[PDB]
Amino acid sequence: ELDQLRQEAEQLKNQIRDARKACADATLSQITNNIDPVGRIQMRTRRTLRGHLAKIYAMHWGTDSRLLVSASQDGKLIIWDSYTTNKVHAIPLRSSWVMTCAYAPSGNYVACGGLDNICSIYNLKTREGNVRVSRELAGHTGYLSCCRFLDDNQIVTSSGDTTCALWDIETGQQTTTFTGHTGDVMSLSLAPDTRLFVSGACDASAKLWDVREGMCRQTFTGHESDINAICFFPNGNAFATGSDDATCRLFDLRADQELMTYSHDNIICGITSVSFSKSGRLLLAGYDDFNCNVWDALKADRAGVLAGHDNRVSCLGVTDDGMAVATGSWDSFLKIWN
Amino acid sequence: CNVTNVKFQYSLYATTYILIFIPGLLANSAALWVLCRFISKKNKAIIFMINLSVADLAHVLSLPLRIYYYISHHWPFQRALCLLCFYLKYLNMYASICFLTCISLQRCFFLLKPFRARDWKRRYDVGISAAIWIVVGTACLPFPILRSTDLNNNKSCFADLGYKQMNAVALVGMITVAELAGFVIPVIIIAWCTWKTTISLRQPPMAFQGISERQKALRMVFMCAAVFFICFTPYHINFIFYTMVKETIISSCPVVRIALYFHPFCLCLASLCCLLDPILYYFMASEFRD
Amino acid sequence: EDKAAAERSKEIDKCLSREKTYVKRLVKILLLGADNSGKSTFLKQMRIIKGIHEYDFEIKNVPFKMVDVGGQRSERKRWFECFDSVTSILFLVDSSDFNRLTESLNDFETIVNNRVFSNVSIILFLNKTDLLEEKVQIVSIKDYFLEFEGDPHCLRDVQKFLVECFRNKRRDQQQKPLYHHFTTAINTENARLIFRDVKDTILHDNLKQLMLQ
Amino acid sequence: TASIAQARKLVEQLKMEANIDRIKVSKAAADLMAYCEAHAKEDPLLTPVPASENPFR
Amino acid sequence: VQLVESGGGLVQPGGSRKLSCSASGFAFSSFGMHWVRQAPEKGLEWVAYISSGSGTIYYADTVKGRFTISRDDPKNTLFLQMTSLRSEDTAMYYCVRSIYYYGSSPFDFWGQGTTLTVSSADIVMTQATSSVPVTPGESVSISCRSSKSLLHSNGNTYLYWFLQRPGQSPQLLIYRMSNLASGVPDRFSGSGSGTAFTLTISRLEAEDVGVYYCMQHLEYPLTFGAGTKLEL
Ligand SMILES: CCCCCCCCCCCCCCCCCC(=O)OC[C@@H](O)COP(=O)(O)OC[C@H](N)C(=O)O
Repeated sequence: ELDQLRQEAEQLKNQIRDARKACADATLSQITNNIDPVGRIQMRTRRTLRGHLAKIYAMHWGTDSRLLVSASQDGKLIIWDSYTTNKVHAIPLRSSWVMTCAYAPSGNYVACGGLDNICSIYNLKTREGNVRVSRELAGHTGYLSCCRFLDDNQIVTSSGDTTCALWDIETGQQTTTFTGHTGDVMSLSLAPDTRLFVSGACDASAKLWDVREGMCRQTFTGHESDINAICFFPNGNAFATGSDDATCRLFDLRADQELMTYSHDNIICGITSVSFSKSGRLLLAGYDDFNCNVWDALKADRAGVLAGHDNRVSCLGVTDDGMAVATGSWDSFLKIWN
Repeated sequence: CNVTNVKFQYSLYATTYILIFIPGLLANSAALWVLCRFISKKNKAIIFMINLSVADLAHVLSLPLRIYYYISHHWPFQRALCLLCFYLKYLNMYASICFLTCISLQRCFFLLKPFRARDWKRRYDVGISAAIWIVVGTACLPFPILRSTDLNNNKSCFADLGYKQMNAVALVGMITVAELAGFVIPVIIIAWCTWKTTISLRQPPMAFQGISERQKALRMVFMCAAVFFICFTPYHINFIFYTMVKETIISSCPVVRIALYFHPFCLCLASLCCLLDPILYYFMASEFRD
Repeated sequence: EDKAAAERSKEIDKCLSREKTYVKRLVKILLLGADNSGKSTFLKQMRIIKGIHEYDFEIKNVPFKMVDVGGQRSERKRWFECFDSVTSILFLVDSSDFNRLTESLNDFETIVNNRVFSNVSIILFLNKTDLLEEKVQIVSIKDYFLEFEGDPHCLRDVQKFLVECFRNKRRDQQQKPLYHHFTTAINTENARLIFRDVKDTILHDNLKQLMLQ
Repeated sequence: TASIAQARKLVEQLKMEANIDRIKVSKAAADLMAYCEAHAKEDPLLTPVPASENPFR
Repeated sequence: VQLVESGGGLVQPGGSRKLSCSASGFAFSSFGMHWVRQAPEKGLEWVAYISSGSGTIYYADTVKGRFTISRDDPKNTLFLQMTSLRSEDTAMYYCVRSIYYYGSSPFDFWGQGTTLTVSSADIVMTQATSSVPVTPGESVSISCRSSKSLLHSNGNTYLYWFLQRPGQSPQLLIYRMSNLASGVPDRFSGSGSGTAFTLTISRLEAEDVGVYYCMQHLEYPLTFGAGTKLEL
């Protein structure tokens, strides 16, 4: 009964630990000793985008590398043109408590969500010349923490109730559900080829999910506190986590264990966001000490600092062509670096 | 009449200016540096204080040529410099008075009307600051214009320039306008604001025992008002008689003796503001020392 | 040329700068309380108008917004506590049911001792005030707290004991004033009390931003 | 018997995770290093472009 | 979406007239509006422009000082007040819709127009021909030329292609020299380079005959081409 199953679970955990131990024949901290350092990286602000009336909580770059969308605590979305700094759209929401954004790959729709347990989908191309709500998805129990499009027809969301869901937009019903976490889920990230995804959920644990089959495949552990950010390495077989104990880490999906940790003794504050550069050589991280750090992914050293915001950096993103960086903070400004 | 030997005034001015000079520079420069780092917070009042410090700083930088002259007794420069320094000192003194008045009025209004005071913007303060600067600058021109003297004595400067002869009616009208727009109105405003702040800072009770903070605030308000009054009253009460006597209007010997004896001490007393105000306004508060 | 994009952007800025004036007058208050604290009756007797509920009203030409978190508040997570722009927190706590005081105390010392609410004052409404009187004249309050010193059948002693027991839970008392009141069914003066406490909070903030101490 | 179902679910999940084909760390190291080396020329934020082709300057 | 015009008819020399236009089915206060004109047997000619928020107003060279454009948003109405009429003002007048932001499609809906009868440093654009006989199932091309280069330093080429069928208002085919409009079948194409442009129609079908026009939108005033007719 219960005791035999528990014993078998313990035996399998011992097997997993032994299999992970037996594969550690080398490390990046030694193999990467033949890599020339990237040197000192220096960046300057090109544009400053003004107009939000409160804290900024999310952003997402478009797929043409020119338009972007952001959401604020006063309950608004703004769609910006960044080459000229012109505002293209300003969308007012139904409730001021918003926490996430997404921008569709084709450019026809956007989405948002928050403490109302509902995900709203807006249509940007109508014959009447306005923006109207196309769909409202309801059925979650906790608040909404992240949302990412797959195409014009399907979406995937994560909640603060230990669940994730894949939805078909046309009918509005949950096509599949993913369960297994114990605490609230903070963030998820999609694969480049759009077949799998990863999520981190306040257990200091991360899980890898298959979209269509609907089960968890791998589980990674090692942090000491909540995981607040996650993203994929460009070729889709690695990912990086940022947590609330002032530490980032790198995981590989095939070796099933950790490779490097990124942390320095002068940081005593947690992470808010991570992202990679186009070739995978730089890792950008945002902190609660008002600055952003640019790390060398392979040697685990500090290559640069971005400073100029006066409050916490909460949002951070890199374009699809790789020619700019955008940061958003609690002082209600967006900045573009290049 | 029997004019006494007025010679001690040179050493008095020299020693007083030497004593005022160094600590005033140090305090005002450090205070300006400190104030330029609190502009990042939500605070908006700080604007006025900035201007105040600037005035006082340019006051204490106007002393060194006086210290040179009062001990050297020779002016190996041109007359434009003499008139320029002579003008700068008084411009700065009156700008300081105006900004103290504005500080008191703002300090009253944020305590009398706590809700409405959330719709005040910095650009209005910048407008008022620029208007005050311009009006005082264009008002202090008769100080160098009317003392355009010593055309045959190139060695004479600040202390012992002559006096151009003026009509009695025009002179008395100008002096009364100066007296009204320089002393009476700021005194009335500061008295009224002090009263209205003391009424609405100690009277209202509260459940949380925070009487100590209210009492400390009342002490700071009262002490600022007292320092203003004591520093700036005697000079403005003796200036009128001194100027009338120096213009040959008054001929009674005893008042001439008293005025000529008293004036230098009044000047030295009024010149202490550029040292007292930085200490009194922002070297007692708790929140700037970081 | 197609530079009408710039003119369109200027038109959008003209509306943002209009709403910025209204977003600087509104006063937000976060409402918390127990399950049996008469919360529904308290709010429904003020004549005002599931995720988050919001209520709007006006006192003396000042707009107040009351934010009600209906049972989601049990979350012990920082990211959920994104209510740090509020002017104050308003607790409704019962005192007539002597067996429910420990729960309210444990809730109170859990909320007040949090960091994120360091800049917000706290109001405490001891509720119904009359069933407590009936209990005192029939049963003694010593049967539950073996810490009271005084007359077990005097209402005043009970009131001071409860108020001091609540005030003893907080630390760093001088950060922001803590107010308390006794209300039964008044419903008509509650606006006066909340208005006065918020006004005193703003006055203390002004005495500090203006460098008066 | 909810506890029985929970235990069986946990056992099945651990059995699924235990039977995963793994590789050595060195091969992952070589793969990541090779990908980074291959695409180094097209990375603008690491090898800044002249201002003539810079859309932001 | 619908725009309906009123005010036409017969007028004596001199005098005055006022034309009005009523919009229904869209957000009238976010669009800019044009008045365009067509002589009885000639091509199209542009008349006036009013912007959103009433900030900018443009007139043609031969109408300034006599014509006035105005709008009313709480009733969705547009007015053209026109005075001191000549014999050269006899024409058919259309009202046109246009919205500008990054990636939009101007000139994409025309009204039905009204008839009014009365008792240089500009860019020049030239059509190749006045008529081209065609047969169904063929592939045909049209071309037009300009006196300046329409390519700007930001990368856009401002050439527009419209088609007018017998008895109907014009319709947008191509905007900014390469892009298709909504609802237009993908058998139309257009390309070219500075000072030479060509439109290609593949597999001609019925109800695809009429007149084709090319227009520029680089600087005001906007000017039209002479017109190419296809006969089946
Ligand atoms: C809005 C408001 C504004 C205000 C305005 C006001 C008006 C005025 C107005 C003005 C009027 C005119 C008059 C003139 C008089 C002059 C006097 C003077 O100078 O002073 C005094 C004294 O000085 C003298 O001399 P010792 O003594 O020598 O001394 C010198 C000196 N201390 C130095 O050192 O420098």
